[PDB]
Amino acid sequence: MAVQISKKRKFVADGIFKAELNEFLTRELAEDGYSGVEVRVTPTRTEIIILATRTQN
Amino acid sequence: GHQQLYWSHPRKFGQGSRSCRVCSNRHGLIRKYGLNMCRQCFRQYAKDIGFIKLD
Amino acid sequence: HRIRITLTSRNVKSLEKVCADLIRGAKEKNLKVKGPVRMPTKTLRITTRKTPCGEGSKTWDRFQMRIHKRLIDLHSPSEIVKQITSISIEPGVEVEVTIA
Amino acid sequence: GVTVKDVNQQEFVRALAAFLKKSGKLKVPEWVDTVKLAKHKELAPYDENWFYTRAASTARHLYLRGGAGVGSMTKIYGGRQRNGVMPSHFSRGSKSVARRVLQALEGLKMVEKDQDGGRKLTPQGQRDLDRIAGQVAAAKK
Amino acid sequence: GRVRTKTVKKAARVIIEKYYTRLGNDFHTNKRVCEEIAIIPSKKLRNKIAGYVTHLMKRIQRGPVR
Amino acid sequence: RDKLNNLVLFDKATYDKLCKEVPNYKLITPAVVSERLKIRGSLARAALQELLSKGLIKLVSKHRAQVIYTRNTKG
Amino acid sequence: TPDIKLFGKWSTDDVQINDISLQDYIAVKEKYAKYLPHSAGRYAAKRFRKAQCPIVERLTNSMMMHGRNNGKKLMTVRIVKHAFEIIHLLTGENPLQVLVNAIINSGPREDSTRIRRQAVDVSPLRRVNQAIWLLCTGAREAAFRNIKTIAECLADELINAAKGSSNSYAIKKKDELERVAKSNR
Amino acid sequence: SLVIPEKFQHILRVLNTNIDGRRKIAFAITAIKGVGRRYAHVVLRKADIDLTKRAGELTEDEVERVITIMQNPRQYKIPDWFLNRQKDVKDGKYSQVLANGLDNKLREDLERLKKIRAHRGLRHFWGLRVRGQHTKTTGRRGRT
Amino acid sequence: VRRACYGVLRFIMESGAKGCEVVVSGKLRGQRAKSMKFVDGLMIHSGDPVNYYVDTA
Amino acid sequence: GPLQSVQVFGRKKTATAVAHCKRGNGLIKVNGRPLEMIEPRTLQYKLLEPVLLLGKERFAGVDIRVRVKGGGHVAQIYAIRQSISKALVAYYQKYVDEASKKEIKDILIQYDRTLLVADPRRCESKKFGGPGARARYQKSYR
RNA sequence: GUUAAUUCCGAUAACGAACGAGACUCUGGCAUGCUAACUAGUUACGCGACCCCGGUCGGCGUAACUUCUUAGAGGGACAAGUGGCGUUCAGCCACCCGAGAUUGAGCAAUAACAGGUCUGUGAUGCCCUUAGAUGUCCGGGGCUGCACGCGCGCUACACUGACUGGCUCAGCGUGUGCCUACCCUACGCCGGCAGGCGCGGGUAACCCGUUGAACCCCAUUCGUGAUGGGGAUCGGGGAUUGCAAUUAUUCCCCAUGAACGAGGAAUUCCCAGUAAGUGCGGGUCAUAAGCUUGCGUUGAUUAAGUCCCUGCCCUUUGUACACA
Ligand SMILES: [Mg+2]
Ligand SMILES: [Mg+2]
Ligand SMILES: [Mg+2]
Ligand SMILES: [Mg+2]
Ligand SMILES: [Mg+2]
Ligand SMILES: [Mg+2]
Ligand SMILES: [Mg+2]
Ligand SMILES: [Mg+2]
Ligand SMILES: [Mg+2]
Ligand SMILES: [Mg+2]
Ligand SMILES: [Mg+2]
Ligand SMILES: [Mg+2]
Repeated sequence: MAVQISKKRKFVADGIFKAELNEFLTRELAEDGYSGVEVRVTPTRTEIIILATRTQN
Repeated sequence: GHQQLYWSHPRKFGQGSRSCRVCSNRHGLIRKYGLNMCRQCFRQYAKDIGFIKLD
Repeated sequence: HRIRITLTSRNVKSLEKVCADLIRGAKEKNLKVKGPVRMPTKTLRITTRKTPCGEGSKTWDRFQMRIHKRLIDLHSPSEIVKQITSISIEPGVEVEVTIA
Repeated sequence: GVTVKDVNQQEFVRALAAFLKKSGKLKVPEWVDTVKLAKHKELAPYDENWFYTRAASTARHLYLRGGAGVGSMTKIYGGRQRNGVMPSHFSRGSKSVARRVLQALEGLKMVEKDQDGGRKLTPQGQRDLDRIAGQVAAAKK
Repeated sequence: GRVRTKTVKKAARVIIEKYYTRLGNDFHTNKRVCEEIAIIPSKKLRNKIAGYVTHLMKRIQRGPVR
Repeated sequence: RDKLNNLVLFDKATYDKLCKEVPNYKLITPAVVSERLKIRGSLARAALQELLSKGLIKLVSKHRAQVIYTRNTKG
Repeated sequence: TPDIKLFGKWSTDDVQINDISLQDYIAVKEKYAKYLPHSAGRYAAKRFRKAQCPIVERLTNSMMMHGRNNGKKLMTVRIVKHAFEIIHLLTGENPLQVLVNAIINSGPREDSTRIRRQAVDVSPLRRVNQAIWLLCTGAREAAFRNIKTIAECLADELINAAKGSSNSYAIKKKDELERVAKSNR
Repeated sequence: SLVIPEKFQHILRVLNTNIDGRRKIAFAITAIKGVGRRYAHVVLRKADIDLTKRAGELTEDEVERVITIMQNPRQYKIPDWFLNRQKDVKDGKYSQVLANGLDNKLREDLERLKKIRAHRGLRHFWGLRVRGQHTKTTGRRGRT
Repeated sequence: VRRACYGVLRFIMESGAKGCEVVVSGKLRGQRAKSMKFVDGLMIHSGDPVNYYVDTA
Repeated sequence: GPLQSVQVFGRKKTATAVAHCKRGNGLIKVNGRPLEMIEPRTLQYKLLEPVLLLGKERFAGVDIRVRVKGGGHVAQIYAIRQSISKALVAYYQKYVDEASKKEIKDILIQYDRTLLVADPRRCESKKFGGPGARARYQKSYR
């Protein structure tokens, strides 16, 4: 990457990414039955599965 | 004018320039490894980040 | 020909499973492979106060984050390395493929 | 024969200081007699020819390991910085004094600047160091 | 104090009650026997159970156990 | 209350006493010589070095903290 | 010298321990004498492993005290070595024998304690410990604020303790404790 | 040399301040105000002096030479950074001042601060810590 | 509060749990802070198994 | 002909010293210099202890080269002290009979266990609320 | 009876259980054995340099291997073997083999304090204010003020020391940023120093860096004198950071040279790599460690016990206490 961040900051940034993700979806999907997230970071694609109860909602 | 006095104080340094990324307060900031967040919210979200009290 | 896979992970046994799976893939696809070279691990240490305010006994936390980095050198063209790294990856391990 | 590592170093640096006294063409700076050798030292040295003794020590350090520039010289000649009412710490030595030592040893060929930075020691200096090592060996025998 | 707890002692009594023929006097033999027959998660608990098995087998060779 | 007024250099009588009685002492060390003769410790060290230069005392073990001298050989 | 051991230049043998009460607790003869009083450690692990520590090592360990000198064992090995030199050049005997006689003479045979104080006779290991503490304290008190060095003071205190001429601080405190215990019994 | 020589001065007198002849020269000069250990070693090094001698064996024309070197630092090749009056306010001369003009220029600097009525001069007139110290907990033995 | 905690506890025991602990803290039946606690089943507190054998909310 | 290379490590608290024995003459050197100049010189007879206990006949046929890193001065001295003795014991176990190895092991053990068995004592971690591992800060009442 | 333990043995109107302790996780050590390695090396060779066949090289390059390097699976220690004590049960002590025959921390039950935090929160009820604002922005000051007392710490009171040279050894670590404007620095010149000027390296086992750290070791100077101990106070000057240093931000040079001569009643912390001495990293940091948190070096005295004081945990007893 052109910015060339270190792995020390990169894993910390991924942790803060997961934390802000979990907090935002906890605030937003609270009435719909939120239960968690699971993010698979592949090259050029980012799969990010909401794990929730009421899928229709 | 007001545009030349509203935000003309230099904010290039100090603990008043940086803040938490949760509380946006200016005390007890963890700037180490680019956390840039207070120690209370660090204790709150250390399990979500990956920090764990092994020893 | 000399392509370098760098595997960085927080969990230990998942990273061991990933590097062993890459070893088994190189053994099945019949190429000269080096052993999984371990780097010295990094222990990210944070020491904060337990109390949100300042009024209490002087107790201190020890938040640890251990990160691990293995590397595997391959003697193979690029398409073989892409076919190996495309299959069977799990979220705990980050893969960096260097051509040179 | 023998090397300098079989030789006791404490009299060896004084023997090479006497050798530099015998030679006498290192082209010493003008400010030798009055300067203090570090920011953490307090006084001037008791010895009047400390420059030759430290050039001897520089010669044997560059014999043991090369590529040592001015920062490594301040690292080997650092010490305690007695801060008075505050606790003491490590302090590096003066840069310019070891710089003039390296300029003297580049003036008369005992060291030579090496690629990728630093000073290495020339075979002429290695010859002189092993001859005076044999001299201190014959003196202690 | 090197005092064995109830999770060691009752499990060791069940092991000796079910597998008296397999177990023996030697610690490094009946330790591996208890490892085979019993699902023990940790080596330290496994060593405690095997040691109390050896001690109860010494009690059995000395006399009757209640 | 008490003050030690030790001699910085030799008197004639003190120099004769150091030439007479000090090479007869079993302990020849500059602290003991300074205590017995009311002289400086540095003056005692220079005196024992010049007694080494003359050749009346025998060195046992020298050190940066304490030098040790004794008498000449008996036989 | 593979068979017999030399403590520096000093012989292991010809060290006669006079008191048979202090025979096992003085570890100086034929097994425990080494080349240097420095060692690795482990003597403070068990209770009576301290008795198997050699007495010159125990003096070396008890000498380093009072803040500025804690953890300078090479330095007090130098002190004990030059002190043994001064002991030989004054007395003309074995410095090890002089130190053993100093321990025997400086060790108090009784003390008093709260069971009003009642007097009781002390353990021989406690007596060795008290003697090593008292002669070191007297040597340090003689060396503090003085031209006379620590090696000269420790040599003079060991020689005065082996003589028993009541000029040593250790002998004086031993007589004081013995007199107080003779009184309150 | 080791015995007491002739004309042995027990106390030298230089610039209305006594000098202990028992003390070594580089430290016996330090009894004079305005000169310390560093500047004393600089003066004895710039002069041709064996510094192992005591302060009573050395000769009177040579101590006159020492007096001239101490009074004239620039003319005997001493740089400007060994001086205590670098870039003076009144005359602007790099100079070393000894043991009476030191106190004279000190009280003249206090008089200059009194004349300009600065906060620094006010704290000197009050008798308090002027370099920015915390007087809440310290400085009690001077004031009662 | 009581009926809601009973319903949540009965629902999770019907779903099947090793044990549970429902603590509702705050102000109840007045101004004084009263904290209710509903515990049944096998519930561990100490040690490394509390990291990955219980779920805490 | 055959290279009799024996590489044996020795450990103190932090200092690690690897001795290397071969077939050769009776010379022993540590970091490219012999044992006579390793400061501090008060522990010189400590360095001479295996030679003084075993004689020059055992060390006459063995040359020892030691590479050292880590620790402090006394740590490196006791590390090379343990390492050259363990290297000689391993060399005499591998290339000559086991009886002389057992006798030399008895001579070393009857002097000191430190020559063969390393000390497992290492630095205890410092805890919060104190300047050291066990010691605490000064508690202030009132 | 036993245990660090409501830990077990055994009695038994109790039986069956549960949390806690234990068990668990990490750390420390032992595995000349398995896996590994051009971001660690080893030893052999080929050269190069020097000394009189041999010795040194962190000088270069490559040949097998992992002992030193790092990290993975395993293993190893369990009162297992012996001698005694003990209902011959639970257990206790010593010894042989042995790297260990109590390494250290984390987690930590029920019940409660009207303990601290609204000044961590876009966690928040109620009250107050809400345009001449208790909202927000800017300039200056203050948070540092000094007759006084207390607390945590640093410097020391020196000769077991100070100064000046020489030798010689570490591990935790961290390091160029979303906003963010601020990194670690090798090497070459200028200057005594603080520092400045240019080429490079490093997103890190690559570069700083073999982290040439102190204490310590060796050799001079000092000579018991408030001394070359101690550096508080204060004057003059020179640099860096920042828009801005005055109430001296810090650092460097010269000079000035106070009390303090081992500290009363009182009291803190600790027993093995421990206390103490000693230095190095992270946090606060633009400039920045007398604090705190980790790490490394040197490294002991005394103790393997007791309820005497301070307290704590069981059983019995008494109570006119139950905000006890
Ligand atoms: Mg240094
Ligand atoms: Mg003294
Ligand atoms: Mg539990
Ligand atoms: Mg537990
Ligand atoms: Mg309250
Ligand atoms: Mg303002
Ligand atoms: Mg404040
Ligand atoms: Mg007070
Ligand atoms: Mg001083
Ligand atoms: Mg003074
Ligand atoms: Mg603070
Ligand atoms: Mg009654």
